[PDB]
Amino acid sequence: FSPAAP
Amino acid sequence: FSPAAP
Amino acid sequence: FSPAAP
Amino acid sequence: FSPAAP
Amino acid sequence: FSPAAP
Amino acid sequence: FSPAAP
Amino acid sequence: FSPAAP
Amino acid sequence: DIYSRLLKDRIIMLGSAIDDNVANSIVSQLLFLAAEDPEKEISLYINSPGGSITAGMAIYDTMQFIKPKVSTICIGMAASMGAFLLAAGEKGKRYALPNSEVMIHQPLGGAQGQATEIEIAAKRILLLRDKLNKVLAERTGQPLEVIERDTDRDNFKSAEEALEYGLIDKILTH
Amino acid sequence: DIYSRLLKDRIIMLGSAIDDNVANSIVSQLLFLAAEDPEKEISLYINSPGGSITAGMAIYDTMQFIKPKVSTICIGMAASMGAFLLAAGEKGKRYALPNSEVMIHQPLGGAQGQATEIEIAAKRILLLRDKLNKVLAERTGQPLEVIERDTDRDNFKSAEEALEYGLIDKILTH
Amino acid sequence: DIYSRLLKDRIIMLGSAIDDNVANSIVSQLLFLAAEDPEKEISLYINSPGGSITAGMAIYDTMQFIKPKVSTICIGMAASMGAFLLAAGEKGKRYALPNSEVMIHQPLGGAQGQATEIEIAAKRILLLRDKLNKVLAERTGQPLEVIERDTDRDNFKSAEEALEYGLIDKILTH
Amino acid sequence: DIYSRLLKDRIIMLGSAIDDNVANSIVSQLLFLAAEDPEKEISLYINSPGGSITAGMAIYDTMQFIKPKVSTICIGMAASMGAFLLAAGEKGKRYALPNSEVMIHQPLGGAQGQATEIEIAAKRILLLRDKLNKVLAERTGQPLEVIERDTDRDNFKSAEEALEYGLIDKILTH
Amino acid sequence: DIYSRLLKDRIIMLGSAIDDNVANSIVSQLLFLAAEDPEKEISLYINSPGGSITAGMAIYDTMQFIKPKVSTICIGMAASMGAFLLAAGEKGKRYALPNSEVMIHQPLGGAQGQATEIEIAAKRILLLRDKLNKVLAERTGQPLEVIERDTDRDNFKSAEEALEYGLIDKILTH
Amino acid sequence: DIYSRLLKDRIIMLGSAIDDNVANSIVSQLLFLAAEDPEKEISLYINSPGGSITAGMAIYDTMQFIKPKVSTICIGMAASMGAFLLAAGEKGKRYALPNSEVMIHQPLGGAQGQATEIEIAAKRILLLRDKLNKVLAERTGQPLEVIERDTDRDNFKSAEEALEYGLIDKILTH
Amino acid sequence: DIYSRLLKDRIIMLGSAIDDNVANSIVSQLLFLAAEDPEKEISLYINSPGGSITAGMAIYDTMQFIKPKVSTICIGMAASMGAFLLAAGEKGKRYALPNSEVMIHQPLGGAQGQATEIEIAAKRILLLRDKLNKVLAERTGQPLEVIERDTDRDNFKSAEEALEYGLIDKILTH
Repeated sequence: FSPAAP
Repeated sequence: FSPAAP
Repeated sequence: FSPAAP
Repeated sequence: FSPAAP
Repeated sequence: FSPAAP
Repeated sequence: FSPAAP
Repeated sequence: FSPAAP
Repeated sequence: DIYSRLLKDRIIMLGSAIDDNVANSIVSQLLFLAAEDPEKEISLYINSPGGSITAGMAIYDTMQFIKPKVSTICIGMAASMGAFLLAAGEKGKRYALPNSEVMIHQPLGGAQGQATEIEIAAKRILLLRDKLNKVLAERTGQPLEVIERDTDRDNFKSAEEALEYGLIDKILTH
Repeated sequence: DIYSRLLKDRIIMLGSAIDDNVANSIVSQLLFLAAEDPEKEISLYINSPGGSITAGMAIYDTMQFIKPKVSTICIGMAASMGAFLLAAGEKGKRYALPNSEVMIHQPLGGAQGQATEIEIAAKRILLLRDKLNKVLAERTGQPLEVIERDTDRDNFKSAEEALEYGLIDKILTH
Repeated sequence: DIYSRLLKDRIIMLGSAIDDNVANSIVSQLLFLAAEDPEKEISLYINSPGGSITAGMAIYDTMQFIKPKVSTICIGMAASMGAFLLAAGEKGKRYALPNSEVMIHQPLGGAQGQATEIEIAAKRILLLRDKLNKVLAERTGQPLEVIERDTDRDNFKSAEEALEYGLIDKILTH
Repeated sequence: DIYSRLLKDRIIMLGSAIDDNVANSIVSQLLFLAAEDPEKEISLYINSPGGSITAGMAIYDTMQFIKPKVSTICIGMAASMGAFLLAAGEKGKRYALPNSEVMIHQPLGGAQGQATEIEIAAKRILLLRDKLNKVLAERTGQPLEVIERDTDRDNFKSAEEALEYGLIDKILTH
Repeated sequence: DIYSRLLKDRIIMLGSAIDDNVANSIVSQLLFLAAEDPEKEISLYINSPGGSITAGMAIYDTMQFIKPKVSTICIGMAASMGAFLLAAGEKGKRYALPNSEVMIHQPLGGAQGQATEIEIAAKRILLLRDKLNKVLAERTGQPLEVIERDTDRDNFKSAEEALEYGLIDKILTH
Repeated sequence: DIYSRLLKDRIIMLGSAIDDNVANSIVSQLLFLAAEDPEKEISLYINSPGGSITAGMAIYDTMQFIKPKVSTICIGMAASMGAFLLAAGEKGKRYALPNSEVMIHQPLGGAQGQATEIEIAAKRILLLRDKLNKVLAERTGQPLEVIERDTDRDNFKSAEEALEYGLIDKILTH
Repeated sequence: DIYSRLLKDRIIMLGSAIDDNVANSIVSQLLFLAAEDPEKEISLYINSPGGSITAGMAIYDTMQFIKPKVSTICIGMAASMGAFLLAAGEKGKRYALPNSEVMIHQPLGGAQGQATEIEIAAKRILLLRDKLNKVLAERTGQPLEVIERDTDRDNFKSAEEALEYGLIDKILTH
């Protein structure tokens, strides 16, 4: 789950 | 299952 | 089971 | 089991 | 868990 | 278990 | 557990 | 496995009661083989007492969707939805071994609760019965009225009778 | 595995009741495929009786979060949260096989203890219901109060009715 | 695996009660071996208490369909459908070890419900019995009514009596 | 493995109830990733209904011990110690999906035996609640008396309420 | 595996209650080893409380059938059918450890139902007892009347007693 | 797996109730690591509710027998024999996480039968307590009378309390 | 595996209740190591509550038969037959850790049925008790009269007491 976790 | 999912 | 399924 | 099955 | 175990 | 079985 | 078992 | 070897030859094994696990497995295999070669026919060997109507329809719908014609072979027993899938095989490509058995009847189910709830379960199972019987009449060439009367109670048939009824096309022998 | 083979074609299989384990697995596949190629569409095959609301929402939120458009296909049966996820597929890319079934109803739960505790549980499930219904409303075009009325009791729909309702966009006929 | 080692020598092991799974496995091994070489004989070793009639018939029918001749050997005990398959081996190639046992009896089953339903179950098990008995008759040289009389109750036979009855052709000394 | 591939990207999945086995697994993963790179950030995905307080604290302490900052993401549900861990993520790096749910409350437990034994268990669980509430107060910025009143009974919050409350820093969307 | 290595040295381990599965496994190993080298002797180590008579006879008949001479070694305890197989080892090659036990008794069984059915089961078990006793007499050298009275009840013998009775030929010491 | 990694770094995980199985596993690991490198210290991580006294003592005696110094780390909870082992770590190398707990109490057991049999059991467990209490006194620096009185009932201590008691030497902060 | 690594060092682990499976496994390892090198000593680590007398004697007889001298080490507990085996270790090579426990008592059994059947069982267990006591007296140097007396009821001994009694030869301290 990126941006931002990764 | 294509056409169209793939 | 051939002839004919295959 | 041969002679004769094999 | 180092420093210091290892 | 030898001598003698093997 | 050596000396002496091994 | 021994089945992985059969899959290579485009043979799908339906040898157990039909539930969602089995249905999904069969659906995947069907898509896989159709993908590997949408031309070569696929063989579905059936030895099953049947099972879930929806799980069964999932297999049925997939067989209809794929380009490859799907032959069906009844080995041992094809009952309920298993018999439905057998009769759904490519017309002319439906087989059964000599001492195979085929059984057709009506859907089974349950309903517990308020009158309104029972009614909901009843309306659904009746719609399913009609849906399945309609297809069975098309596949066997039997008039709907006959399918309805003949599936009232468990109706067991030998390979011979299944052929006469229009559930299969040929009986394997040698 | 055959499923791992489907994953390579960006097909995720939801073929069982939904619990945290199934949810965590599907969420993982969605993130994986999104990383493999954030452009390529993803196909979510659904044949489940539904399950946990929170587990279902975890899947829903992940589908929405990722870049790839997620197509949904109803195979056999998409009930409760399974139907919710079917209706959550990319607009225009929500499908159903000809004899598939779609069923929507209200959340189920339980409460035991003091009036206060029962109230807390009651408030939560009614809140979960509104949350789900608002999404279904948005997804189908039906206003919230209609979704509410129609899900009061188990509501089973054919592929045709599901299309007419706005749950799916097209039926994979022939 | 030892069984895989024996399968290489075209030896199939039927060493358990017979159900659909066992049946589908044996059917597969037969089709497999028959593919590897339709000329070389196949040996079916039997130590089984029997089991499902339809599962057994699936095995019988496959044995009959394939070109390779199937020899059978009774090891320990061949009872009921296990005894049926022993008697189904190629004429002249049905064997039994010196202290093996062979037991034949009638089909077993049940039924609960309305008179009409009990009747359907009754007619079916009596038909299966006739079907199995006619095959045993042909295989042993005994007339149908003798097979029927002799299977009324559990009928245990030594290797010598099995030979005399026509269930096997030879007893393997050493 | 899918999770092994996620761990490669420094993602740890807490997708079940927390017991000693789960805690020991997550603790190890946190130490492993911290070893691989003490600078690289770590992500803890949470879809759990909570569980053992000591097991949860073991994860908490590990998160505080390692150099890498640990962000947290609530997927589906983060309840009880799951919520505690969510709120324990690096300040500014605590996330929640749009429809995620967070729930906080007081510790649950039991006490059986003589008056004095029950007193031992009571004093212990009351100390744990104090210890847990003080941390929550620090993590959310809420005064302790608010945390005490708010955790008296099951307190379920939406992603929006959790953000407002100070349990998370941001809600992910697309 | 620790047993695969033993098999490599032509040692078969019968160390559990005898049932069809165990019997089939032992029979397979005997055939395998006899195939590998029909001249090299085989050793059957026995620590079994016994079991099925038909399964045990399956093992007995295979031991007599193959060309290799099968020596037997009693380890711990050889009771009932296990003692039967111990006594069936090649004369002069039946061994026992100093403190191992050998026990012989009569066949155990059951029968429930109509008088006629109880009669059939009775006649069978009595026949099995006669068959097993006749072999024990032949193998030990004892008269049949002696074997008959001595197996009336559980008859436990020491290695020395077993030797003096004729069940074994030698006791392993150093 | 994850623990194999830990073992390579000379970290042994005691993360479950202690039974002979677990005990034998940890003893093996200590002996292995000691053989691998008798100079490098070993780390025993502990998150256990304790267990069998004799199994705990096997671990304990091995820690002391081997050349490598064994550090102990309390994670989550170290109760009963788990606390005993924690306290047996090399002096100055006994650690605990900030929020972990340590609980000490007396041996638990049972006894049924004749007075003299109950007496045998009573004497053994009382001797066990004295033995464990004497080691705890020696390990903590506390007088024996203090240990005896403090272990009368379940005695829960925080990491800080355990340190000030002499059960550990340092708290792992960050 | 970790135990496999120890086997290479000629160490055998008897860490559970002694049953036929465990006995056959231990017997296997003994014969294996003896083959590897009939001169190099073997180590048997014991942490067991005991079990089957026959299973234990099989282990015992194998220890006596092989050329490699087998040393024994009590870790945690060596009760009943486990203690028997400990004492059966090569004179001068029987050990025990500082806090290990050793227990000796008399055989445990059961007897059901007719007076005559209870007599059979009783006679057998009494013979066993005498057989075991006789060996225990020889291994320890204790007169038979003392062993019989000292084993009447559960007799728990410390390592020091085991030493003075003659059950072991040395205590592994440092």
